[PDB]
Amino acid sequence: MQRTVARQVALVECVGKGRYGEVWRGLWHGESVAVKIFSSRDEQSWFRETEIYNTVLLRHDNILGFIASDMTSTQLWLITHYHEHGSLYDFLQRQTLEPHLALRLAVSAACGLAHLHVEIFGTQGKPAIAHRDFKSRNVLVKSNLQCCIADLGLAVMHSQGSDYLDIGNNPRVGTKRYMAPEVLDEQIRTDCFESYKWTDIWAFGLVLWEIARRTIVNGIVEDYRPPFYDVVPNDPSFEDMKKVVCVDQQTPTIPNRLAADPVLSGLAQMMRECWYPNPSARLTALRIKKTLQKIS
Ligand SMILES: c1ccc2c(-c3cnn4cc(-c5ccc(N6CCNCC6)cc5)cnc34)ccnc2c1
Repeated sequence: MQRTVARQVALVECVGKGRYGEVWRGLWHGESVAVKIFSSRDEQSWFRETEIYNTVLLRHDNILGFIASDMTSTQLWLITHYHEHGSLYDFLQRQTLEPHLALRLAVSAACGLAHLHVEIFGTQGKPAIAHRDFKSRNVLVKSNLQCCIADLGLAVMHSQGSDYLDIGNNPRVGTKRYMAPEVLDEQIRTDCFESYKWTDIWAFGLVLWEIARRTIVNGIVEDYRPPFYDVVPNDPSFEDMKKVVCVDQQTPTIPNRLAADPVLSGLAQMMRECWYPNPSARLTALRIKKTLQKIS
């Protein structure tokens, strides 16, 4: 029972606030936990995330660990492992990355996404899962400087066995800054599971860029900026993104000094292969994972 794990947790510090609700650092029997208190406008994300975490055997180093879910005037809680560095967004804000570290975050993030995407058969297996809101804010950085993916509120699942896409009822859509061209065009086939995987991949490419920008080479490193920082305002409208990504056919600038290296020459090419306009031309998460370790 998750009931009393919510009852004993003491809330100590609010480490995040937004339209999704709030995230707090909490103490439970000496150890630190994260407690996400959802906003009224995002109740359906709590439901979907509660269903998936209770229903799917998902535990993995590179996926945020689940502890409990509670309905504790009305308020919905999700209690999980706590990670001090916060999100990849937060980490990339303050820290610069040695090439080795850039690859470590990149590979571990790719492990998380591959694990989500790939169906594992058998009693201890899991259906194929697509995230649908992959972004640097929804990836945490652990103590060992490896990533793990969070926020399954919009996830969609599918088995090879039964072809009907398990979709929730959430009105929420993907974060606009990260939406693929086919989502902004509304040309995506919403009854095909592979489509949703291909939008995760697009978004993944954008996260690589964010890591790349913050990586040290020849003692050059840029300050943190989000993807498309040079073409859209802070909370880009769908229409702002539609114009940039579909009409103007823009993709983030690949550092014009991205190819003057061995280990970070490939990252540039891999970035390109997440951003192909035709979704089926894109690399799969498994192929990205493999390439990443293939080059260590
Ligand atoms: C998406 C992402 C995360 C979660 C989480 C979640 C789990 N852990 N965690 C930690 C932070 C966090 C901690 C500390 C900091 N700082 C300390 C270092 N300096 C920068 C500010 C910043 C951020 C935020 N969210 C979470 C729980 C539930 N749903 C999620 C959905």
